[PDB]
Amino acid sequence: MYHGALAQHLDIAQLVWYAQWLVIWTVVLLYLRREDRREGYPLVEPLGLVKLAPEDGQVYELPYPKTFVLPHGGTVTVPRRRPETRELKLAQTDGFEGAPLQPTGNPLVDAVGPASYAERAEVVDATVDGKAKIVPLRVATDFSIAEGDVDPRGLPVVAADGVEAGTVTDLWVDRSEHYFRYLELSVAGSARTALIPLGFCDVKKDKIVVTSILSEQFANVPRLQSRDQITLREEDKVSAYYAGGLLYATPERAESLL
Amino acid sequence: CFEPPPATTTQTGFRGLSMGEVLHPATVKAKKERDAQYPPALAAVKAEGPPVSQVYKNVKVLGNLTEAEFLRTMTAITEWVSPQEGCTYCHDENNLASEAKYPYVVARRMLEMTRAINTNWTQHVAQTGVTCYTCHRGTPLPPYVRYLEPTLPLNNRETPTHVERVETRSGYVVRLAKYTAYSALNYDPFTMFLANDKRQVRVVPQTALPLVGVSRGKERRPLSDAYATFALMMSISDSLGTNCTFCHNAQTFESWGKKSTPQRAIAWWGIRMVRDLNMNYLAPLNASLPASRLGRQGEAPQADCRTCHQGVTKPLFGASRLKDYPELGPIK
Amino acid sequence: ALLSFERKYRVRGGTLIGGDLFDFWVGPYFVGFFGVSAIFFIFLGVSLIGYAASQGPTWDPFAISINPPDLKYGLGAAPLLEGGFWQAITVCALGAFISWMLREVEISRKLGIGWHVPLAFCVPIFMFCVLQVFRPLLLGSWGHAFPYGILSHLDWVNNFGYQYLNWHYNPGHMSSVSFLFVNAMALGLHGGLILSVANPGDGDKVKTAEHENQYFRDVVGYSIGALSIHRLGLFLASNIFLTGAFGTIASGPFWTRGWPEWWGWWLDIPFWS
Amino acid sequence: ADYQTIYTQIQARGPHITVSGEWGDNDRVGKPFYSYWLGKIGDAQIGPIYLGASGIAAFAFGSTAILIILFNMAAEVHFDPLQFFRQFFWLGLYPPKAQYGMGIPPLHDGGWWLMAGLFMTLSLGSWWIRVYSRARALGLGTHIAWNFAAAIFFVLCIGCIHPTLVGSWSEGVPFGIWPHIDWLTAFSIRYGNFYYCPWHGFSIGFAYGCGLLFAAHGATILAVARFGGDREIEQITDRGTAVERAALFWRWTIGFNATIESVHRWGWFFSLMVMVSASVGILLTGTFVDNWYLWCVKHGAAPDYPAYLPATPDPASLPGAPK
Ligand code: BCB
Ligand code: BCB
Ligand code: BCB
Ligand SMILES: C/C=C1/c2cc3[nH]c4c(c3C)C(=O)[C@H](C(=O)OC)c4c3nc(cc4[nH]c(cc(n2)[C@@H]1C)c(C(C)=O)c4C)[C@@H](C)[C@@H]3CCC(=O)OC/C=C(\C)CCC[C@H](C)CCC[C@@H](C)CCCC(C)C
Ligand SMILES: C/C=C1/c2cc3[nH]c4c(c3C)C(=O)[C@H](C(=O)OC)c4c3nc(cc4[nH]c(cc(n2)[C@@H]1C)c(C(C)=O)c4C)[C@@H](C)[C@@H]3CCC(=O)OC/C=C(\C)CCC[C@H](C)CCC[C@H](C)CCCC(C)C
Ligand SMILES: CC(C)=CCC/C(C)=C/CC/C(C)=C/CC/C(C)=C/CC/C(C)=C/CC/C(C)=C/CC/C(C)=C/CC1=C(C)C(=O)c2ccccc2C1=O
Ligand code: HEM
Ligand code: HEM
Ligand code: HEM
Ligand code: HEM
Ligand SMILES: CC(C)=CCC/C(C)=C/C=C/C(C)=C/C=C/C(C)=C/C=C\C=C(C)\C=C\C=C(/C)CC/C=C(\C)CCCC(C)C
Ligand SMILES: CCNc1nc(Cl)nc(N[C@](C)(C#N)CC)n1
Ligand SMILES: CCCCCCCCCCCC[N+](C)(C)[O-]
Ligand SMILES: CCCCCCCCCCCC[N+](C)(C)[O-]
Ligand SMILES: [Fe+2]
Repeated sequence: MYHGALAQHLDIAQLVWYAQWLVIWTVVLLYLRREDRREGYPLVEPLGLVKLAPEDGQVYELPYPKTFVLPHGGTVTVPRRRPETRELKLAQTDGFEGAPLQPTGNPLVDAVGPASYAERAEVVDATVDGKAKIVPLRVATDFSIAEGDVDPRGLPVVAADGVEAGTVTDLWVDRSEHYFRYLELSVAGSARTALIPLGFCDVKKDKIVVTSILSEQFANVPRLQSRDQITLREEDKVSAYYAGGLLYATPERAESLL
Repeated sequence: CFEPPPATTTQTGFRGLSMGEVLHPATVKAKKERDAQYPPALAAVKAEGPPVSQVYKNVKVLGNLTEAEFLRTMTAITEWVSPQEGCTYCHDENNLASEAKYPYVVARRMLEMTRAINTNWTQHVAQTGVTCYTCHRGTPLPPYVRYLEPTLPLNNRETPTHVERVETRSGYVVRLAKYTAYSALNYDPFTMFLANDKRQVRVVPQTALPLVGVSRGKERRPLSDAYATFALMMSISDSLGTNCTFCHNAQTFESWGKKSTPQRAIAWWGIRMVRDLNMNYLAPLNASLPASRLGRQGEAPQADCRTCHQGVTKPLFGASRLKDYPELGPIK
Repeated sequence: ALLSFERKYRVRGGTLIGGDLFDFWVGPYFVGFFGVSAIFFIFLGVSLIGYAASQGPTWDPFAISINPPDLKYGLGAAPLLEGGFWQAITVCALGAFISWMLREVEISRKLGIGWHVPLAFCVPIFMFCVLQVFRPLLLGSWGHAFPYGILSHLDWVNNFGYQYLNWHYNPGHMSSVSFLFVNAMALGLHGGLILSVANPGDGDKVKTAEHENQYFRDVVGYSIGALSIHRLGLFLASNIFLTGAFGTIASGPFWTRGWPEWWGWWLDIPFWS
Repeated sequence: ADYQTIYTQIQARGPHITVSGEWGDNDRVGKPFYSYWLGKIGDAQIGPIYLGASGIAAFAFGSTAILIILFNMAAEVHFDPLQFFRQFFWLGLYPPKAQYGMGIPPLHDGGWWLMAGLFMTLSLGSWWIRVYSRARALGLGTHIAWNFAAAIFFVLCIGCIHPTLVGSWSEGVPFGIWPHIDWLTAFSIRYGNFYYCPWHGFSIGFAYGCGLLFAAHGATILAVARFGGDREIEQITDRGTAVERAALFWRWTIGFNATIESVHRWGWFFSLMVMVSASVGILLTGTFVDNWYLWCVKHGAAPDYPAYLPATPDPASLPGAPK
């Protein structure tokens, strides 16, 4: 006789092969694939002239809502109906459902395509002890540039067009993670600062090079509402602005690379 | 630590299974040259007159040979085994029938063993056969032999370091590794497998499910048996200068038929041949050998696959003197 | 059709090649020129797979196998049924993989994000080439490449390993395995931690960046920080093949003995021999 | 090009942060010190480290295991120092070579191996507790402890439970660099080729998949570092253009997408399953399957190829074959 044999032809391992697969597709389809839908759902579409259905599939694919209780108060519940009310300066290029949109204005300031931001909270991100998390070193006094690295305060910022566009006046530090995230510059010939996320900066010894945008375009970089604070949504606006330069700073940038 | 291209590769299995030999051309050539030292056959003599059984005094094995043939054999034997030493290695200078010296009597048994291999182990040695040279390679002590413990260097013509010396306990794990293609396998496949017929090489079950009755507790072979078998195969592989797929399709080691090459059946015979020689010819010689020949437990040096093959899948690349010296077998 | 937030990102531009011609979506899928060529090759390669498989006996999925030619055909074109199908399918596979990669670049451009993913993706395409293309060229025959079959490709891996007696002692392999094992643990750690912070239990508050750093400082004495564990993971993962590639390439063209013997360079240092 | 994703162009230094445990804040020992080079591709602060009981316990047992192993290894090169250093990889501490069933093996034949195996087990236990507690102490969920548990269980499977299930200590994994490796082949050979074990395949599928997933996740976050994609907790509670872009990249490429939280679930799961699949495969092996290739052959799975060299009959089955 054999250990594991169950019937004429049928044994333990063989049955477990079936359970293994079932456990896998269950977790993937019924759990993980529904957790994947806590943002962005339900899918938006054209609308019907007459429709009345709590459309079944849109119910079935969603998990039950979860609520995060936020560290510094409040809650957030996902999924949730999170429609984009903001107007978009875009026009359909051709008619069909799959056609790309074109900006009808200045995509950089219109914030469309790679220049878009998320409708994040207009709140200042906090450290664990309640303070503003991302602040200029003018404020973040107990913070410093590590010995060995370029201090950029003083250096010229040089835009894609080869032209000096301003002068670095400060670094903003993340006091939760001890990590610089933006440079602040006095914009040339303007009475404004601009933050520029450190990822858009090639830090040289003698200058800071920014290839995302021409010097012209620094003028319209998003402005913060205060000066020593930045909100989650502002961070998004500032970051998106330069990102949009990568496709939009000049006319040929959207076109075929080669 | 590397060997430059090209590599020589063969195919020993259905395309896409990555089965076959992988050879470094320079090593092959170097072994070819070593084996090329096989002395060519002595010129053929015409058989004039009486069998030496009548003629000579103390001839047991080659008694039916005419005198000219007989002295031809004695000459070949001398150049195969004791060329540096000459006829006197085994003979009393002044009495040739004298069995005074041990090489004589040992050599008498080796004539028997040799005709045994060529007559009875046809399924292994086939029509290539062996001669004294196959093992001895021109010295009385064959260069590759085994004692009942691992020893180093493998080639006993090389001088041991301290650590290699069998008395140096600290060098044991290495004496064992160099016998099993540098593995760490803690088993000696020679004493386990080839010295005698006590152990079973096959360890893999032949049913999909565990048979009730051999599959629990002390009923079971310990897993250490599968290591040993692996050690033996590491050894056989290194001995023939080849790899597993020379013999197995690794999909199912345990299977034969299409899953095994013809050389595996031949190797199966060789395991049996080696056991016969060790148990019935070589091991008993500890009776007839000087102490200096014997190992730490009074064992005669004995044979594994390397003793003949010395790193080639066919010994001496298949060179044969069989038709040249029929004295040595096959003996009808 | 569109995620709630999608429409605003769906702008023209970003193509490597083609421009406006294929710049559009079919469903969720971006097409683009490379979408078009990805699809062409897939269709080819899959069609050949079917035709080849039909000429075989088995239609059992586990048992179907499309194999390279005998070694004798060398680096030359083999008869269709005797390696030729395999040669064709290999070209289509490469065509599909590289198309998929260049398509990813175009999607990255349109979205204004870095090109790290199509890059990370070059590593497995690279390792495919080591096995199927480079190593066979070095050894001088397509017949050393692996067969296309769910199980038969394992019989190749098996035998390839045992050609060198014990493939475990291959120092390239040892490095490769270590990266496979670290990366699997790291992904557990990184995934576990982000979930533990965002999902504390009961009704407790979502925690913070400072908490993540504290946890690993406490447990192992070092926290690599939030951006850097993503860099680490991309590194550890990629090095599974980047180091492995060397062990694969060495076997045959640069080392013909068993792998345990390679360690002789250490064991046999005469100083301690 | 974003150089930040390669390394930190300008490092910030600031006052050491401590997040308070619900206990044990006073067992954190050591002075934080900073490394400029570390700082270039990671956080610069090394240390402090929490001690604690479970940790100290873990160290105690771990070190005892290691002592037993190393002493038996030293015995093996007969306490020669230089041969020890030379032969270290080859040196091992083995389970019973003899079949004692489940009998406590003699010290020389596996007794010491069991000892070490026992202390290592307690070592892992203690460490698990540390990993679980620090989470709870810091107000965190215990996902990590639960991923680790799976890993520890696998070790128990190959070290303990499988030997127990078939009833022989001879089957456990030796301690030693090459020796623990030689076991892999001994074990695969005895049980009919682990390639043909379905759970070995699931396991590999998930291990490969962890490489796929961590390469793609890591690359995805670097690719949106410009938008603060690294700040993953607040991208969860307040979705930003970072993870909108990440998600859309994946949607446009493969047709579906995760969220920034759910992708870490996919990852945790793939990691867990490597260890879960592996254990199931070990529990079935020897207990209910003896030869995985034949089991596959029994069930129609296995490929079969033409002969290339001629089919070779088992000589042992021939008429007249010796034994
Ligand atoms: C008996 C033989 C053995 C063996 C033989 C072996 C060989 C011969 C090789 C490895 C290699 C490797 N082995 Mg070893 N191995 C490994 C682990 C590993 C891997 C880390 C490594 C790389 C795998 C690879 O090349 O992927 C390749 C994967 C590729 C190329 C994926 C390509 C994907 C493509 C880009 C996209 C695919 C698209 C699909 C068609 C799309 C489908 C569409 C659907 C999904 C929508 C472990 C963990 C162990 C253990 C625990 O024992 C082990 C044991 C052994 N290996 C045995 C001892 N191993 C390789 C290596 O690196 O050696 C150093 C190698 O060459
Ligand atoms: C050097 C060693 C190699 C190796 C060693 C290896 C082993 C030892 C094992 C596998 C296993 C597997 N391998 Mg193989 N492998 C595979 C694909 C596969 C799957 C059949 C399976 C699960 C893989 C997995 O989940 O990855 C992670 C990726 C995930 C989770 C995403 C989903 C991928 C999807 C499952 C891919 C399925 C591919 C389709 C069968 C391909 C069909 C193409 C067309 C017709 C659509 C591909 C597509 C390639 C290519 C293109 O290079 C490849 C190369 C190699 N494998 C190397 C030759 N692989 C396991 C198996 O179970 O074999 C049957 C297994 O045990
Ligand atoms: C010829 C031999 C083969 C073999 C034999 C083999 C066996 C016998 C086993 C595997 C198993 C596995 N194999 Mg296979 N294998 C694998 C890959 C894998 C893994 C996915 C999986 C083992 C899980 C693991 O990560 O262990 C590594 C992870 C570990 C060990 C977790 C440890 C956790 C622990 C808490 C850490 C503790 C560390 C502390 C520091 C301890 C310190 C203590 C001190 C005091 C001493 C690949 C990718 C390949 C290829 C490419 O060929 C392959 C080929 C083969 N394997 C050959 C067929 N494989 C396992 C399996 O899945 O079987 C079903 C299994 O048991
Ligand atoms: C070190 C880093 C690693 C790494 C990294 C990354 N991996 C990526 C990315 C990154 C970063 C992506 O961006 C890209 C992706 O989109 O992610 C979702 C991708 C992807 N990784 C897949 C499979 C996968 N990754 C493996 C391994 C690693 N990934 C390692 C671990 C393995 C292993 C281990 O076996 C597999 C099988 C696909 C799902 C997907 C390509 C789809 C495709 O290319 O579409 C184009 C092609 C098709 C849909 C079909 C083509 C069919 C051909 C023409 C006909 C068959 C050809 C033939 C060869 C079949 C042989 C079968 C036989 C062997 C049985
Ligand atoms: C699929 C997912 C997997 C996965 C998952 C996870 N893995 C985890 C976790 C998760 C989630 C944890 O949370 C836990 C952890 O903490 O992470 C930071 C852990 C861990 N995974 C380790 C090793 C590892 N994971 C492997 C594999 C996988 N992991 C698989 C792949 C492998 C493989 C690949 O072989 C390895 C080797 C350790 C680093 C760690 C345990 C430490 C321990 O258990 O400590 C036990 C304690 C000791 C050994 C003490 C002895 C040490 C000293 C220095 C010796 C001194 C000797 C001296 C004589 C004394 C003198 C004293 C003096 C004062 C006089
Ligand atoms: C219909 C047609 C012919 C159209 C023309 C257009 C066209 C070219 C279509 C292509 C159709 C084809 C060929 C489709 C095949 C799609 C493929 C290759 C699918 C493979 C899917 C697989 C198997 C993935 C394996 C990895 C896996 C387990 C993923 C699940 C989790 C996901 C989705 C991770 C990706 C993902 C990662 C990695 C993040 O880090 C991240 C971070 C923050 C937000 C989101 C994400 C995110 O989505
Ligand atoms: C060297 C060329 C050499 C000579 C010469 C030689 C001669 C020889 C004769 C003539 C006999 C017969 C003596 C008698 O009447 O019994 C004979 C027999 C044997 N020999 Fe010899 N021999 C020479 C060399 C060697 C060598 C190198 C050895 C030992 C390896 C050796 C051995 C023997 C043996 C054994 C016999 C007995 C043979 C038998 O059929 O029983 N000889 N030799
Ligand atoms: C061929 C007919 C043949 C002869 C002759 C021969 C002789 C021989 C002698 C003289 C000895 C003793 C050597 C010594 O000084 O001790 C001896 C020993 C061994 N031989 Fe031999 N041998 C002949 C054939 C063969 C063959 C075919 C093999 C290998 C299968 C072989 C092997 C050995 C071995 C082993 C020994 C024992 C160790 C030793 O005493 O040197 N011989 N042989
Ligand atoms: C290469 C290092 C190698 C491996 C591995 C290997 C394995 C192996 C196993 C697991 C067995 C056991 C089979 C069973 O349980 O039924 C086995 C058996 C034999 N082998 Fe082997 N083998 C390796 C290499 C070689 C080589 C190079 C050859 C042929 C020259 C060979 C031959 C054999 C033979 C014969 C057997 C059966 C033993 C007997 O029946 O007594 N192997 N091998
Ligand atoms: C030891 C157990 C051993 C093994 C293993 C072995 C294998 C082996 C093979 C695979 C062949 C055939 C190779 C091929 O066909 O290409 C082969 C052939 C011969 N062997 Fe052998 N052999 C082992 C041991 C021994 C010993 C100890 C001797 C010498 C006394 C010996 C001899 C030979 C001879 C001669 C041949 C050649 C046959 C031919 O066709 O040329 N073997 N061996
Ligand atoms: C007592 C009875 C009756 C029953 C007990 C049952 C029981 C719980 C048994 C458990 C058995 C187990 C768990 C066995 C497991 C074995 C396994 C999985 C071993 C695996 C691998 C082992 C390896 C790789 C070990 C190799 C050797 C070492 C790491 C050498 C140690 C070296 C050091 C750590 C260096 C120290 C110095 C350094 C800190 C600078
Ligand atoms: C911000 C999260 N920090 C963090 N995260 C992770 Cl997953 N690991 C670490 N540190 C290591 C990798 C561990 N364990 C220590 C080498 N730090
Ligand atoms: C099985 C492993 C050994 C168990 C004993 C290890 C020490 C226990 C320490 C428990 C500490 C409790 N605490 C603080 C985490 O809740
Ligand atoms: C072999 C290991 C297990 C493989 C599991 C792979 C899961 C990926 C499946 C994604 C399915 C996508 N979708 C839209 C159909 O749900
Ligand atoms: Fe992450």
